[PDB]
Amino acid sequence: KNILVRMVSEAGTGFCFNTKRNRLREKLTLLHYDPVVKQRVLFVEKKKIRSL
Amino acid sequence: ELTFEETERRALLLKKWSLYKQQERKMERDTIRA
Amino acid sequence: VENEAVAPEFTNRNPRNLELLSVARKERGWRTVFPSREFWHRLRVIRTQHHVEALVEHQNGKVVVSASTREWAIKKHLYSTRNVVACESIGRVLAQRCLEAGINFMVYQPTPWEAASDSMKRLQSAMTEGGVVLREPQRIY
Amino acid sequence: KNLGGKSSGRRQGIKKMEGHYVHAGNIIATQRHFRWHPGAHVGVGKNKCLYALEEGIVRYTKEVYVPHPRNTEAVDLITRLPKGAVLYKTFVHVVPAKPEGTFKLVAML
Amino acid sequence: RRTPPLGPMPNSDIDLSNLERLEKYRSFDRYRRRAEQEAQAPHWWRTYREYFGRTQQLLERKQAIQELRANVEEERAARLRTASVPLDAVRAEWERTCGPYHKQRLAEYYGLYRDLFHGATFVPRVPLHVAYAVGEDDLMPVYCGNEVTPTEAAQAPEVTYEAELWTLLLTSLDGHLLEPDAEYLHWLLTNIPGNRVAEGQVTCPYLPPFPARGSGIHRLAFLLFKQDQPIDFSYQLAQRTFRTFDFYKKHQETMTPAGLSFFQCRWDDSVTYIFHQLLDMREPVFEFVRPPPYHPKQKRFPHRQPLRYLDRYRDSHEPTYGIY
RNA sequence: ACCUCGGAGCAGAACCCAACCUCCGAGCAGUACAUGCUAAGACUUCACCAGUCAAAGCGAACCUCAAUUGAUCCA
RNA sequence: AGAGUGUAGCUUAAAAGCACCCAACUUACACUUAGGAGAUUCAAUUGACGCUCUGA
Ligand SMILES: [Mg+2]
Ligand SMILES: [Mg+2]
Repeated sequence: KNILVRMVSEAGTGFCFNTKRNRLREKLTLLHYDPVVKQRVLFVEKKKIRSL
Repeated sequence: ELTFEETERRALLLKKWSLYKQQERKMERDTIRA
Repeated sequence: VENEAVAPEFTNRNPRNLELLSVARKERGWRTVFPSREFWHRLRVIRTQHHVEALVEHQNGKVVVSASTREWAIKKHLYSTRNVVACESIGRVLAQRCLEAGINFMVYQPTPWEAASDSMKRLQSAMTEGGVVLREPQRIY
Repeated sequence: KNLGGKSSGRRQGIKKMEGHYVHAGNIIATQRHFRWHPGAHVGVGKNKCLYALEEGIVRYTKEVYVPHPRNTEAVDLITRLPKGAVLYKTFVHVVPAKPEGTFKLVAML
Repeated sequence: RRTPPLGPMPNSDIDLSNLERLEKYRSFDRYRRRAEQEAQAPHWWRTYREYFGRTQQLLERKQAIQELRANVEEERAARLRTASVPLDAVRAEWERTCGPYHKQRLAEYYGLYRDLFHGATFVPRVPLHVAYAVGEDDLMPVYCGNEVTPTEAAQAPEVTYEAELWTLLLTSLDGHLLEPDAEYLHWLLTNIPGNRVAEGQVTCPYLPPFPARGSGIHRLAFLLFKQDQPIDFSYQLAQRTFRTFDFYKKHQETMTPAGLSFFQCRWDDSVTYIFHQLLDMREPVFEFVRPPPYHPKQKRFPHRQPLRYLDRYRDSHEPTYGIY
């Protein structure tokens, strides 16, 4: 099973996007495009919105 | 390691073997058809 | 001024006019078939049993330029007409012919194995160093 | 014992037959499988729908089928085809009507 | 209903119960070759093309090839993939042997024949070496359709056609500013005495190319006619106008096109000077105008359409207030 | 027993067609984090709601899947 | 003695395309990549050098 997690930008911007990951995998870090910065920046998982 | 002379000799060896076995297969096929 | 009489709309009949302006259409379909038709000029390489052919062909099928190891001029200067040396030499000759023809860009559409082929790599490098870019400009809409 | 099967028809098929003037972006035909393959100036959507990439006249033709070398299933089919056999498929083309544009005298400098 | 085929259906002859016995395309390459051949072959069904479409020489060549094979260094380089080819010698031999045919192909592709001669073709048997002197040091050659700027073409070119009565004609095919079906004559040297060109009769003085700005790429052709027997020939644009088809219709019996060389030119500051000083006119500036975008007839109630629908049809973006 | 969704017959060939008719399935999973932003033109499950495809452009690199779902209000 | 006569294996190909072979990848084949050899029988459309058939 997977969970929906809010990945938050490490760029200081309050930009968040929801992704999915396995409940049994480590906390998730991605390089996602930040429109505010107009550049790919690191996003780190912050909270679990719901379990899907 | 190896040298240019032996490489050339090996290339000529492959060439002559190509010719020889080509003739071999040609004669074999000729006998087959005959 | 009589010399100033100019028609409101110009009619440039040069077939390569819009192609050089990067404005002409280039067939964008054929997504389920190979090779793609989305090009103005294509570099087509045919490796026969004995010879090597390199054509620059417009999308309409016209063979704009050709370079065959079957021509006396080229075949009288190389040992084998079916080897990597032959492919590189014919590529250089085709590059010169293309530059004198005015073709500077083309779309090469090799199969995976042809692209991996050493002879095709040498031919592409020969064209590149001769001054032909194997990547056509994007159309301007 | 038999449940389901109540789905309605997809209303798929040809939206523009041959000879129909078609503007850029118009959907020519919607299909579940590849019944009609994309021809010249005809693009395929994610769902295999054929849309006109240019403004022109739709023409249906039968053309030899040469799958992309990385299309493994089609390549295997071909590799198993007997010598001399050629596959054919129905292609949809949009013969563009208008020219890309015209050169107009803008200023007599 | 089943209407019978109007001809041999594809894959009909080969089809037979002996599929296992029949050999098969083991290679995508051979299948592609066969498919391309079939596509080229004509068909009775609607198709894409319908809508969008001596002994001494042999002996000498065999001896030369045998000599090249015998030369060990040649074989060494070939097997070491290091041998090269003399590009200049290859070019000269191409000119001598097969250059005319490829040049004819280039002319046909560029549409010179369909425009200069309304379709009638001819192999340019006689090589024609034209070069525009650049500076006092170098010179841009005009091979076939290459690009030469009007700045480079400012002064008349040097022509060296190896032969032993000729007429040379420079014609701009698509530079006409008033007539779609018309030419410009830039210089016409008639009754030239063989190789030397300075002795030709200057029927029309040299006028450098002047492709109008934003008018696209123009094509300029050097037509060389071998003249069987000498014949007499007959800055104002109306008289620089020209129809090579009619000219060759008049001079066909005594003339035969034996050399061809063309190049492509686009606008330049030299074109500006040509227009202002030599031609004494306001240079025309052309722009490529695409057809206006198509929008369906506006509906009173654009159901499900985005708010941009009204913007698609409004002409002025600035606010308007009607009676107020 | 069933109630929603999809595929195949009935419904042979544009589309659409009932049944407490015949059979299969779904209520996900996987990969990616540009599965980013915009925008012509179109399709549309016979209404609407909803659902689809998409040129060009900006910004970049150089999605698979038939179904795989649920409005408003309100939290 | 008479007839058909005649491009490397095949070509209503005109010095070409298919064929064919080893090397590497395959158990192997196949594919692919690298390479290899190759002919218009001899003299002026004609005659005579080689093959097949009809006889002794
Ligand atoms: Mg059904
Ligand atoms: Mg509807």
